[PDB]
Amino acid sequence: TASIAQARKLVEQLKMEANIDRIKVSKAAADLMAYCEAHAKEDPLLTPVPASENPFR
Amino acid sequence: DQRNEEKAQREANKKIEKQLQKDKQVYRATHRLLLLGIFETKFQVDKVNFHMFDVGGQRDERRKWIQCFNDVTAIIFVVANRLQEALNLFKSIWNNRWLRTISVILFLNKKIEDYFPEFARYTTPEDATPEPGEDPRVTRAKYFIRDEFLRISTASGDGRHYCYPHFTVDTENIRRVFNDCRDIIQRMHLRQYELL
Amino acid sequence: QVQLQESGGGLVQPGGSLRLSCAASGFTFSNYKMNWVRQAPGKGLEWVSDISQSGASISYTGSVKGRFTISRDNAKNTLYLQMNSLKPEDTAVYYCARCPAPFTRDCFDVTSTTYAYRGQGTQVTV
Amino acid sequence: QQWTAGMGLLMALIVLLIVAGNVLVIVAIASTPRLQTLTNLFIMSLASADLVVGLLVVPFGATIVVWGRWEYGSFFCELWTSVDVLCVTASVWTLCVIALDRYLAITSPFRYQSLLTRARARGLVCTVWAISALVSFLPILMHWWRAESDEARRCYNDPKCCDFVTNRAYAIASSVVSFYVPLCIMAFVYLRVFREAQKQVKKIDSCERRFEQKALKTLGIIMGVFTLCWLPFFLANVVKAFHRELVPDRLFVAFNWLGYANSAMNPIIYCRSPDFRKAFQGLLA
Amino acid sequence: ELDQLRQEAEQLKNQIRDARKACADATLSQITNNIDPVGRIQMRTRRTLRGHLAKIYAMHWGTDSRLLVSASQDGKLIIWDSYTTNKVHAIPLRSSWVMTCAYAPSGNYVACGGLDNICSIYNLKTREGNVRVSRELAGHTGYLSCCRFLDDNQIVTSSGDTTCALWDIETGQQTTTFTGHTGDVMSLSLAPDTRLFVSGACDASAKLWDVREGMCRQTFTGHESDINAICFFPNGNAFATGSDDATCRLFDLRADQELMTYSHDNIICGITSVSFSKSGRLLLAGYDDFNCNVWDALKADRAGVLAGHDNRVSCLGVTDDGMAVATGSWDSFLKIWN
Ligand SMILES: CC(C)NC[C@H](O)c1ccc(O)c(O)c1
Repeated sequence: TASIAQARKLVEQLKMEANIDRIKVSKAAADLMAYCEAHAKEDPLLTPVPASENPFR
Repeated sequence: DQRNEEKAQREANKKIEKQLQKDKQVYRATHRLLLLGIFETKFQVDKVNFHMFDVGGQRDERRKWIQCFNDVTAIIFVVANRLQEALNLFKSIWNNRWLRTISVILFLNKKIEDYFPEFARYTTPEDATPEPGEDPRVTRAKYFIRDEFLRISTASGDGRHYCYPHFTVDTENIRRVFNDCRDIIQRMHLRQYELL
Repeated sequence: QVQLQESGGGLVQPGGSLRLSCAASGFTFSNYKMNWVRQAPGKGLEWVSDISQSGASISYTGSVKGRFTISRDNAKNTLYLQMNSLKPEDTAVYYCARCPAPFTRDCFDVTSTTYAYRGQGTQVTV
Repeated sequence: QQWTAGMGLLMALIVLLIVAGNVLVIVAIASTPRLQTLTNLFIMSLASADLVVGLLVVPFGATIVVWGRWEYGSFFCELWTSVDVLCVTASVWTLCVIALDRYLAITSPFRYQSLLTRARARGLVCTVWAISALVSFLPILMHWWRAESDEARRCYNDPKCCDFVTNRAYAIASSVVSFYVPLCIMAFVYLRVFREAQKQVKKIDSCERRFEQKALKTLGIIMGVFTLCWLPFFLANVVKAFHRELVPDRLFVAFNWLGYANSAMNPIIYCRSPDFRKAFQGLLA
Repeated sequence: ELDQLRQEAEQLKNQIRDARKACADATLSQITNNIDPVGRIQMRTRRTLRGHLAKIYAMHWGTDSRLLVSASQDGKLIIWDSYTTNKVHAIPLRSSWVMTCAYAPSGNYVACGGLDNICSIYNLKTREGNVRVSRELAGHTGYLSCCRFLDDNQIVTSSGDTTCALWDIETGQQTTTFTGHTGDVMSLSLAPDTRLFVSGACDASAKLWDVREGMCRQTFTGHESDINAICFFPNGNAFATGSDDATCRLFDLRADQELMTYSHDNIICGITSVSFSKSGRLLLAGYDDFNCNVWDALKADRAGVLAGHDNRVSCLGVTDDGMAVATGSWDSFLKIWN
């Protein structure tokens, strides 16, 4: 009967995940997008910087 | 100022590189063997250092940890229904993307037709080394099993790796591992120099 | 999510036949090698058969060669095991199992007791 | 006539082949960390020696081939001869060493990696250059390399002749230390390497035949090109020392050019293994 | 009993699948189409770090973006000065079969582990100058695939026994065992706030864990093969997961769903390691293809490729200041790209 106990654990976990205040992916997308734009000006791998600023020149 | 920091770091680097260069002569000199069927076993045969890994601490699943044994000279594979499992494991190793360059030293220890019906039609393939007094049905079985593993080993790899089957006295068995490793290493070099 | 659902099990009179199918979803079935796994009661998991990604080569447990056959219809994401002339010895839960990575030859941990890419299986009795 | 122009173009090709071949080998080894190993130490040295033939020997040999005059001071053919003997000797002894590296790798597979340490590999590759210097720069520039005959002495003393006029002792001592010994060693090695390759093939066949030629072809090329390119020349060196008026000057020289061509061939004999092939495509792409 | 319970589980799974569908509004593949692409970002190797004698499985940058630790199967952890290439430390391992490592953000400790089923934590800062193991966090029942420090006294490890655990380093004990999964756990990424972390596994799923409780807050699926690597998007609301199916997938924790796939018809190689740039705009993923693709995290454009390796690329990560990308490989070199 170990498999019942294992299935039970899965069922309890699924119930806990069913009860999530999920948001529309469009909002999530907009926020990840906004983060990227806000920090776009800082990140050197996106916006390479002068040798005088880049420690690995 | 920072010039002293740089001097000190360079000196530290030199101490480290020199120690790694010493360690390098042990690392490259000591051969690694993976054993299937972590407990490290160290041994030496004719002044050649080897160590073997009995990886008995990793449960049933092998997908990710055998993958870390890519630099192993050889996988020591020990066999003995259960045979099909051994053949399937052998086959998956043999054909594994990361273990496709590693030779296998195979030790065959200990009704076959009910698991391998094709055995019934099997003929000991001429070349055999039965013990005197050994029962021919056992001899037949041993070579059959040996051949099923070789059928897998000769199916692919294009000479990159070879199977070295043996039957099974620890002294003799370790002697065989040494000799098989010797052949494994020579074959790797012969292929590097395009002589095999 | 990876899903494998076996169907078509049941009790089949010895000497008879049963067609066991596996409905696959989530993964791109056509990129994977597939197998069948068998658990006879009281035993661990045995490999039964192996069909290549393209439905080309097929390998079988020697104990079932010529008695069980397999196929796959990639267009339907469905794997099949046709069991003919069944013996009491073939009583088992049959499971559909997928080889871990797409585009490969190796099938590690198929028949592992916790292998993740396996269905629930069906009980086949004889 | 246009034939002179013809030889000039052919000569441009050989210097370019030697230089391009050896530059790719040196650059690939130096640029690709994967190739920076013990075996390729010797290959880089070979390429270096062969590159020297390509840069310091061939374009000068070319003046003799194209118009026929050593239009330089007599010093320069003293140095040119020294450079040529040095780099040819180094090339051949490096080939000897590569054979020895392979010898150990196959002969004693569990010791090779501990026996040939980087310090020893450096000592060995440096030894090749030291051997070469002492059988080239020393006897040529201290002038132990006197011409043996009176006519041979008229030449060399003549700044525009600058032919290969040796004494008799040198031609043998030189040919043996720089060429016949390497043939003996490479032949020793490759006979044993070939035999080990045959043993491995037989051991493989005893299994696979139920489910010699590669080693021979490759060793055939290694000993074949080396022996073919340099042997005609070294046999001729012995002749120039003994019964000098036998081999025509044009044949002696043709053999020497055949021998220099070994430096065009070496980049495609001891290299082109999967790692060199990859490194070259990397550099070329 | 079992059948009734398994049917309940399926009903719950379906309710969740529908709950996710309910939120399947326009996604990044529709939203970011009007955003200028990152273009083709080339990076060059700025530094090559030589010295490992064996394949490098893992690395981790400290917070100063200068000290980099890398682990390899030659028995050493090498701490490199990424700006000068000088080695700072070359720490011996109890066992060479090391799959992971971590660098305490503080630089005080370094962690590693593998087939010993022990996370080994070393004191980097010690009066003797001798780096030694301070603690052997024994207790896993399988190999350690990944470890990451939360603090000097706390580490989260992932292992082959399908669990993750939060360890109290000083007492040498698991305090929280995070159970779940079916297959091996392969990768950790701590959220920036170290309250959350995400753990990838060989179930083709990833779980969001509350590090303070043995609770899975969310299970993310969409993968078809084992997950080898996870990194959080740098705001903690999303993460990218690399897997054997060659598709890196971006997931969002509030959306509870996959947002984007990073794949290409020509890639049949698995992803072995993933990381994000500081802005979260560039997603880097190392492959069995012996290279690393730099994906436009918002558009899934491929942009540039880092391809200085001959062997499998693994051991990928990015500096905290966003200045550089380091990759390791099975060729035993680290390369720092920018
Ligand atoms: C100087 C020209 C004619 N080349 C001589 C030839 O390359 C040579 C090489 C090595 C020797 O030991 C040698 O006697 C002669």
